[PDB]
Amino acid sequence: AKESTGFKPGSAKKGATLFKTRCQQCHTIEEGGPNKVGPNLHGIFGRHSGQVKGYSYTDANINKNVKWDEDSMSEYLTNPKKYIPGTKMAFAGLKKEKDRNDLITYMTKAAK
Amino acid sequence: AKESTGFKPGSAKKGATLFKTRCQQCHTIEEGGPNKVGPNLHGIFGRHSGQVKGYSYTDANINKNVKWDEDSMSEYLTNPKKYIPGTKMAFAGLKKEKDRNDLITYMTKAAK
Ligand code: HEC
Ligand code: HEC
Repeated sequence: AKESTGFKPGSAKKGATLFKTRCQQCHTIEEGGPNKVGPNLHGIFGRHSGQVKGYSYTDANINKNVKWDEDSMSEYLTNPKKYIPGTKMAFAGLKKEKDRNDLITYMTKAAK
Repeated sequence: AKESTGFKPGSAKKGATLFKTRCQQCHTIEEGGPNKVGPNLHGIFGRHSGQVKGYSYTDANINKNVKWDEDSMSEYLTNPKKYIPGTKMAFAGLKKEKDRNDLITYMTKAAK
C-alpha cells in the first residue's frame, strides 16, 4: 500500500548509519559486492524478489515476486516475516516510519 | 495494490499495438521524444508523476506524487480519473486485465 505508505524522503546520512548498524551484518549494497547471510542489494529497486544469481532464497521470497519499489520496501521493513511468511531474513523490522524513510533514502541512492 | 494487481508479463508485440491505437494520439515513448497532448513517457517507470520538464500538468497529477511502477500503472490504466481525480488525461481506461498486462509489458520495455 504505496499510497498508504506515502513514503517521504529522509536523511540519506541517517539512512547510511541505519544500514550499517542494521543490515550490514548480513548484506552488502555496493555494485559487485558479494552475497553473505543475505544477498547483495545493489540494483534492488530495479528488481523483483528472489533473483540475485548464486543466492539461495526460500521458496517464500521467490514465490512472493515482489517488485521492490520504496512503498514495497517500507511494508517489508516494518515486518519482513509479516510481508513474507516463510522468509529466512531474521530481523524484527523497523517500526518507526521515520526510521524506514531515512533508510530507504540511503538504499535508494546507494543501491543505484 | 500491487499485490492485488499481481501484474503478469504479457505480449510486448501486443502491447506495442495497443500503444499505437491508444496512447500514441497523445504520447511518445521514445528517448528524447517531445511532449504532445500528454507528456513523453520515456523513463516513466523510473519516475514519479508530474516531473517531465516543460510539460504543464494539473495540480492533481503533481500532487498525486505517484512512483510509477507496473502495479501503479495497472490501477491508473483501469481508470485514470479514478486513480487521479482532477487529471486532464482523457481516456476511459483499459478495463480488461489482459489488455493492461500486454500494454505495460511493452511500456516497460519501450520506455527504458
Ligand atoms: C541477517 C540476520 C539479516 C539482516 C540484519 C537483514 N537481512 Fe535482509 N535478508 C536476510 C536473508 C536471510 C534474506 C533472504 C530471505 C529469504 O527468505 O530468502 C534477506 C533478504 C532481504 C531482501 C530481499 C531481497 C531479494 O532479492 O528478494 C531485502 C530487500 C532485504 N533483505 C533487506 C534488508 C535490509 C534493508 C536490512 C536492514 C534493516 C536487512 N535486510 C536486514 C538476512 C538479513
Ligand atoms: C490524449 C487524449 C491521451 C491519451 C490517448 C492518453 N493519455 Fe496519457 N496523458 C494525457 C494527459 C492530458 C496527461 C496529463 C494529465 C494531467 O493531469 O497532467 C497524461 C498523463 C499520462 C501519465 C502520467 C505521466 C506523469 O509524468 O505523471 C501516464 C503514465 C499516461 N498519461 C499514460 C498513458 C497511456 C499508457 C496511454 C494509452 C492507453 C494514455 N496515457 C492515453 C493524455 C492522454
